[PDB]
Amino acid sequence: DPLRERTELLLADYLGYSAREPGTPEPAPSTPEAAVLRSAAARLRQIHRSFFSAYLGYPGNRFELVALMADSVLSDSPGPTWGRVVTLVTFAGTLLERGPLVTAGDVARDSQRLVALLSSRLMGQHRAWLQAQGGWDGFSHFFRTPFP
Amino acid sequence: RPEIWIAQELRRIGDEFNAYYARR
Repeated sequence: DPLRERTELLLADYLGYSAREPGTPEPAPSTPEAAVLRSAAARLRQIHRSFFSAYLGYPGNRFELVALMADSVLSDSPGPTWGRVVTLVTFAGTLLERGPLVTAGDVARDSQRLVALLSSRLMGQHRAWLQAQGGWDGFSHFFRTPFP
Repeated sequence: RPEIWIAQELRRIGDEFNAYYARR
């Protein structure tokens, strides 16, 4: 599915960025939605710095953790929203980050596994919901909403 | 089962974040 492939590219872009070697140049966003997701994720982490900073050097099983929560976070009432989608994806990205302050092959496979997991959850039970929102263009429009 | 609690916070965080953009 083109919608599946577009979804997989978005998650690969963001999680790949999250997993990258510390101190290397930031890869340019591959699509508009990739740039929006990166910006939204950054704002979310700023707002909830203490919550996300706590998982930043997460030494445990990264895939297991996200796999245990992916369905409820997306599904549970009120239901799926773009806010939830960004939050779950941002959380997954946080688990993958490394760097000098944090430390104070494996990452590659984990990011691949998370791309596959999250794509499947989105294209699985919430596919209809995603299409009704206008797909990833809807996503981009949603978070570009002008502010006061 | 710690996943149940973290999922809870991720859910709250996401719903709040969504509300900032919902509509405006």
